[PDB]
Amino acid sequence: ASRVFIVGGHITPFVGKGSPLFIDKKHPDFGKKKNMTLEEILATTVQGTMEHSGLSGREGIVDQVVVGNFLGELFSSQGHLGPAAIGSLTYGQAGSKNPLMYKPAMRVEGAAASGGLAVISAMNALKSGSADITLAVGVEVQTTASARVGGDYLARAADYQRQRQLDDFTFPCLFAKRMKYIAEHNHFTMEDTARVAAKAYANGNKNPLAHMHTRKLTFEQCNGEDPSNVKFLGNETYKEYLRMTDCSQVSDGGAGVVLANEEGLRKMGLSPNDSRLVEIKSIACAVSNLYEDPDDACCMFTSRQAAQKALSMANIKPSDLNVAEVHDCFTIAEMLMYEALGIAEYGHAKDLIRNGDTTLEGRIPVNTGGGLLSFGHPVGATGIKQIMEVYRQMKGQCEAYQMKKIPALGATLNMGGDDKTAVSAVLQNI
Amino acid sequence: ASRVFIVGGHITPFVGKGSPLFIDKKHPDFGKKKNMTLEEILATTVQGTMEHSGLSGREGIVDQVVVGNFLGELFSSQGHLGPAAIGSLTYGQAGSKNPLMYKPAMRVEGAAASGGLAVISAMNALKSGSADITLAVGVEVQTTASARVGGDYLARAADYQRQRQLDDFTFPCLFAKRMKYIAEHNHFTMEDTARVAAKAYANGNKNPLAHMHTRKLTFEQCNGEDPSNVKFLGNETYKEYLRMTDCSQVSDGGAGVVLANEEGLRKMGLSPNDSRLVEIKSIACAVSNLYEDPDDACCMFTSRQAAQKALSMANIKPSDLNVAEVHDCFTIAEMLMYEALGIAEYGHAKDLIRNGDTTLEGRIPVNTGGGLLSFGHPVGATGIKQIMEVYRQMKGQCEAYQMKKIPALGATLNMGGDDKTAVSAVLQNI
Ligand SMILES: CC(=O)CC(=O)SCCNC(=O)CCNC(=O)[C@H](O)C(C)(C)COP(=O)(O)OP(=O)(O)OC[C@H]1O[C@@H](n2cnc3c(N)ncnc32)[C@H](O)[C@@H]1OP(=O)(O)O
Ligand SMILES: CC(=O)CC(=O)SCCNC(=O)CCNC(=O)[C@H](O)C(C)(C)COP(=O)(O)OP(=O)(O)OC[C@H]1O[C@@H](n2cnc3c(N)ncnc32)[C@H](O)[C@@H]1OP(=O)(O)O
Repeated sequence: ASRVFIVGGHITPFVGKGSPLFIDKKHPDFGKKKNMTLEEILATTVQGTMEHSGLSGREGIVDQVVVGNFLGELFSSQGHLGPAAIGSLTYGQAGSKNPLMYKPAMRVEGAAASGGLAVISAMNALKSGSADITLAVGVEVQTTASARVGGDYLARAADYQRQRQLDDFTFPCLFAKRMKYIAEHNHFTMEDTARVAAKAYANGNKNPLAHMHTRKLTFEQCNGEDPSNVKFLGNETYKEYLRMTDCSQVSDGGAGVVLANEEGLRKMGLSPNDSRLVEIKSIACAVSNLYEDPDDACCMFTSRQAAQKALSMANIKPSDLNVAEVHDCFTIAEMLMYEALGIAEYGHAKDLIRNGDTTLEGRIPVNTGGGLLSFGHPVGATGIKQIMEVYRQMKGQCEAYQMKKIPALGATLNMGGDDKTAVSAVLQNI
Repeated sequence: ASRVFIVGGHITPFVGKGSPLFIDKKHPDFGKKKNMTLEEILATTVQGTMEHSGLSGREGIVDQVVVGNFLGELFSSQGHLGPAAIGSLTYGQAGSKNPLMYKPAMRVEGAAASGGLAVISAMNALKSGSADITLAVGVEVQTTASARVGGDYLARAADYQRQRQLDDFTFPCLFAKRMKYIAEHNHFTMEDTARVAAKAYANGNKNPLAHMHTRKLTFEQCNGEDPSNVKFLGNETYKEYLRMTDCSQVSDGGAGVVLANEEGLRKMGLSPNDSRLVEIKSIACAVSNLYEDPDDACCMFTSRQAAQKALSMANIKPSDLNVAEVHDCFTIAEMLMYEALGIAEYGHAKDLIRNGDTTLEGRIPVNTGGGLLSFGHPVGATGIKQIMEVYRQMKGQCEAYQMKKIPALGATLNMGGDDKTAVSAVLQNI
């Protein structure tokens, strides 16, 4: 087994409605300057990743590139992101010399798990001998359509034939449906989900890259007492179980990471104990059946399978973790992710949230920079953002949201669709 | 280096307008039954692949699944094909036991090179120790939109912002644009491309899986002598250089392959010298810049890079090949692929086609079952179909289009976009 190391990476600001970085009718530059395109975000991500990893001027030592992206063919009319990434180093300098020419590249997809699947592909390439240094980048632009057209696009992650009819906001409806069953079993409550949102927004207020950085929300606002916090679904069966503040943001952004094996480190002139490295101890993927849903909506079975495989392969227990990043696409999902990861037992996520165990001051901080709720959710980027967030904490780089006790062990859990794809990784600080 | 073996596979009939298998006004079942959906095609492909590979009843020994698909999100409103593949063994049998539950799965994409990229991802998993048996499947449904809407969807493979404006049929226009430069340099002629189509259709007439199986074309109906073979492009600059018979078909279908390492063969009860096997000696991927095109339209630089890497890794020369499958998305591309692969020198593909060298009776038969022109082109399936076509000839399984001499060595060359992604493999018979 060849060891795999994160050498460095980059996360863009995540932007959309409500960010002062987003150009809309309220913005000074409206009509004069535009928001970044998918191509521009990909170029900023690739370049920033190479720069932060020490590869500027020697990008030719990267052996291959993997791009995670979910819906570029719909939001930007652009597939084939492999060769877009090959062109990203020199984007806008037509005819410049391009050290990535002719290298392997491809795009991987598994809905919001696309970024995590990109890291898996990159790692297989490292362990198979076909690469010693790999670039994995995840990007998404979703702000180019209305929220309602965007909802139909996102519904590509569901069993579209079977489930699109639930609601124009198909995904929010699928999680409202879970939350209804959850509330009926008293597994946890809408108050508890309001506590998740309060935590996410307080964390994002410490994070200048966060979509909702400037938005301050109290527990009371998240719990439905602000009348701007609407129960917005059309489906009358499920609409009482999802507020706006329960939902991840519609964001644009990118995240990238450079991965290396022991031979890659040697080429870069680095030792395996270099203080800039994090080891990926394990990574695992589990996928369930798109066409059939388990009866027990209180459990994310697929996410749990992936987390168990990863922790087992790394030979650690959930109680060994010092930090985690989980797929909080709704407040509802974070709670379930506590239990999928195993930092709470089944029915005890509510204990963790009521006691502050996952806050920055808690014994197991989760989603320290705002998660999908506040940091934002450019779908393809998210799995790589999670990895880089853990890396940033382990390297002391998080500024106002830096954990005081540098974490030795971390985990990520990245989910696609209604718990149909899951990717989980265990990271160990060097 | 772990060796990789093709254990078996399956190709569906490829269907669309002009096939008696396509349900349209001419078909007995018109109005009563519908053409297969993407889900149904994926289920038929996964089940057929398992069946032909000897895995029926033991599908649990498959460690992972990779799906090639380009445009399901547009043509079928469905992404996230990983969990669709997990549900494909038991499709339509709700509640049945599913030995693939929780295995890794993902979708990979690189336009028409998606099927080839799927094979590469599967092979990296086999060589990395995370898998011993893998399933790679490629599927596409494009008959759900008109050929013109479909053209806009296919333009996702181009630099959409830069190139969509050429023509509604963006890809046919990019290849017409090549052909104009090609014709001006006398590199080869429209007569030569007509000879490619005559070959493809005669091959497809021997192949019951072919989209154009029942369509017989004389050379005169390929060479523009028949005015009903229309020059259909809107762009006046390029419209003279492309006839309908020059174009790959808009098809629906699937192809699958089971791949194994030495450990996988052991699990299956097979020896590495078993007569059902074909070794994949090498596979390689090269990707160029989406945003910039080379000046020399007479050369497919990216395709040539991938073929050279694969031949070199296998330690063979082009003159050692007994059979090949190349990416004939237009008659124009087949000609250029002869020279990318190296079975002709630059400017000499025309010699091969004028002398019959790539016919079934020739010294190096290419696209023996009709290629993308007659077999058809469900884009995600194509890379895997190519592999399976070489396999089928090596195993004597091609019936009316079986070669005169069993091939010992074969190659494939699969391309995405306008020579932006290329995947090439070398196969050796056992
Ligand atoms: C599935 C996995 O794998 C895990 C995942 O990743 S799932 C992916 C999760 N992501 C998503 O689904 C995106 C979720 N988030 C969202 O869609 C948005 O954040 C929202 C939650 C939709 C945000 O809303 P917004 O940005 O303010 O946009 P907006 O245009 O106002 O849309 C809200 C809708 O609610 C209603 N609404 C909003 N404000 C309202 C008010 N004050 N009064 C009444 N109704 C209101 C409206 O009907 C509106 O749509 P219409 O104008 O078409 O009616
Ligand atoms: C992107 C990647 O990476 C993938 C690749 O490998 S590259 C992409 C390769 N694939 C393609 O580009 C698809 C190419 N093929 C096609 O679009 C179609 O097969 C084809 C247009 C060549 C033939 O299509 P068809 O469906 O048999 O005929 P039909 O669909 O009835 O009409 C096709 C068009 O031909 C023309 N046509 C047909 N009959 C005609 C007639 N009697 N008179 C004039 N024009 C006629 C029309 O222009 C028609 O389109 P519109 O009606 O929209 O104007």
